[PDB]
Amino acid sequence: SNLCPFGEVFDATRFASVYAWNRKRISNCVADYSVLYNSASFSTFKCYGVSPTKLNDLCFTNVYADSFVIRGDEVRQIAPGQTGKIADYNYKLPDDFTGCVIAWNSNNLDSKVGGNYNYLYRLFRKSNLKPFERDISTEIYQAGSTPCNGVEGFNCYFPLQSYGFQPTNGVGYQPYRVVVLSFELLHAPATVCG
Amino acid sequence: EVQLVESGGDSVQPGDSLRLSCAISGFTLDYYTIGWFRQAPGKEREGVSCIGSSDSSTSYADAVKGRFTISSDNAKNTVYLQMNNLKPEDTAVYYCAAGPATYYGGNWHHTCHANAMHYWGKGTLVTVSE
Amino acid sequence: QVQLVESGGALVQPGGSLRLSCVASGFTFSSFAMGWYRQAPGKECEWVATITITGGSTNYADSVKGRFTISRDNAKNTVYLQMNSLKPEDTAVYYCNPDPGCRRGQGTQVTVSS
Repeated sequence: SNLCPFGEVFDATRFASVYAWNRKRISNCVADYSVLYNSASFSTFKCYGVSPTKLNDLCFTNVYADSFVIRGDEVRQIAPGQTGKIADYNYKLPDDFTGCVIAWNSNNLDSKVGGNYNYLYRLFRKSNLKPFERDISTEIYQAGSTPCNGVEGFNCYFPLQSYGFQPTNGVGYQPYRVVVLSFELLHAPATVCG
Repeated sequence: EVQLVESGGDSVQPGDSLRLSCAISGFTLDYYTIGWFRQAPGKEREGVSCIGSSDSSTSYADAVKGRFTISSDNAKNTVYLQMNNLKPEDTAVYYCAAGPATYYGGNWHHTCHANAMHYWGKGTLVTVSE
Repeated sequence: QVQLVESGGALVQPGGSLRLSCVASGFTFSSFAMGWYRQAPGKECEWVATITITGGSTNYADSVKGRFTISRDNAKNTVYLQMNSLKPEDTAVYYCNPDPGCRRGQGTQVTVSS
């Protein structure tokens, strides 16, 4: 019936580290969004700017899906007008965000015993990110007056940090997989669509 | 489930020497970074020294190079910090912290900042006077 | 900003029932999916129950499956947790949150003791 490839985003074997978050465009497919907001397998499911029960009745130009992995705490920050390490240095939604933030516990996949170190987040940066900007830089962060010259040291940090997920932690420290649906409404009179 | 206890802090005089101890109790982390940080009254909690599980390499702040030394007995699961030629400006609360190491492009990174620690001890006073 | 006020918790005897509640403010409730979590002294925060935006589907934790029920009233910005056949192991501070974690709101204390 030409259904949208939602499974490809949600059920991928591996997700991207939040500093290098992955982005997929959905197009040329009929999408039933209810099969997402009626699933209780998503522990958190947040919508801004739009009414979820009216998503199948709206007209979009663009539809983006950003996937990545963070920890339970930081899901707070995937929202308009939030602060903190993730919202400031990794992934920021603008205040006029119109879309939805879906996140679910991925303890049994992304947390191994002794730590899973493949998931990194950016821990130092000289300035905050603009909304929907991603940085994948590896430049050394100068925290002191002594210049760095690209050499890591006590005052010159590597800018990224592993999570080191372990399944025994509490839920706030446990890995959560996140998908952000971003929408682009069609400009039209209301007799046409909205 | 994971605890860090500091010992050895007291009140000494300039030039004296102290040894601080940290008792490891519960580490499952395969690759980690252990460190001593210090907090002055009112100022910010800054880093003193660190040792990373990979390479077992030692890192020291500028203010303490040659005077201080960090070491570990992984057998006994303890981490020691020797402080020689103590100065009045070394007076602070000393915390034992630890965290995961960072893994990028095959290499391991052991940055020694408080923002990169997930486990903290309670601390112990060191005071240098008279 | 955001406010999450939980309530309803008291001391019940084993086997008993309890209906916990919380009221949310600071965001369009009708449009968020809500979860319940619990934190026990000397233990870590764990997830208890999840309910969809519409309340149509519900997911539960294996330690409470069959004994607990999560519900939602959008007209009152309130979510409810009915707790049946209470074990002593359910004694903890209970929190409600659209995001993961405990301690966001003040929570409410539930003590199952005989």
